[PDB]
Amino acid sequence: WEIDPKDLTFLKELGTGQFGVVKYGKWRGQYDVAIKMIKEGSMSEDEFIEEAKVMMNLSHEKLVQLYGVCTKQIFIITEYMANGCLLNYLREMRHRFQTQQLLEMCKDVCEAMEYLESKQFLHRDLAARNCLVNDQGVVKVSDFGLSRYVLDDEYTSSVGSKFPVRWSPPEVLMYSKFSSKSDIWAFGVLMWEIYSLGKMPYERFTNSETAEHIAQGLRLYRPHLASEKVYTIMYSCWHEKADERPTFKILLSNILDVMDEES
Ligand SMILES: O=C(Nc1cccc([C@@H]2CN(c3ncnc4[nH]ccc34)CCN2CCO)c1)Nc1c(F)cccc1N1CCCC1
Repeated sequence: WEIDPKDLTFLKELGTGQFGVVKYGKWRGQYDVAIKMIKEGSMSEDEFIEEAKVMMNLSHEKLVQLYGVCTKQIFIITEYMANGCLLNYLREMRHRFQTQQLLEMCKDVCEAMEYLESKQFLHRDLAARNCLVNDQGVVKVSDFGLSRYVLDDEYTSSVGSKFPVRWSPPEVLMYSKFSSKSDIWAFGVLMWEIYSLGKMPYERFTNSETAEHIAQGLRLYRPHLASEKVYTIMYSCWHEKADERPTFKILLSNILDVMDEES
């Protein structure tokens, strides 16, 4: 798990956020890595460190690979994803995506989430902004579980000003009821983000208005590029009743069937 920071060569900035700075680098002169440099005071680092052991055993081809941690200082060393943030990827209209490509990004994500669900592991913050894209156009799930160590309460509480209201089911917004089925809800919103080419969910609403809308039964409506069958899959994620929402196993079966049918 422990990486010697001396084996790292820093090369380029990839991205900055509230919790850290990610740089493109090499490990022992040769191997491409992303180095996540945690900002001092953003993170419950000693809690994270014990968690990093269960995370070092999470391994799936659609899950951004954790390589290790540098904890004698603090850095997280992960798989480098050359096409970067999925949300930015979706907004680049130059890709001129076929709907078959969009459905494949949904499947990549669903495969990752099916694996996490198999391990009773919650993402807790599934959204396009937390997916990455590799050099072969493969989507992988990133930053799964890490919100649990974020010290800023504007990010972590449901009433917080940086909480992911637009990816949260009513039982989360009302009661803080987090479950496999809040990830299923989030996944539905993600499929919407993909098929909308990276529009903000509830584009015309505030987070306050989104929460009021969701509570009354308002839903995201069908993106132009989504077929009726694709829309049926994303909408199935948004049942008012958590126990009426599919598993990730059932969602992956649904996506595969539409891939075969071509909806
Ligand atoms: O701060 C992060 N991650 C982070 C920070 C900065 C940048 C990036 C990615 C980095 N980018 C990458 N480009 C290419 N290969 C890559 N591999 C890994 C990241 C990456 C290029 C795109 N960037 C997006 C910005 O444009 C991510 N995680 C995090 C944490 F350390 C501590 C606590 C919580 C969190 N989670 C909680 C929920 C969300 C964050």
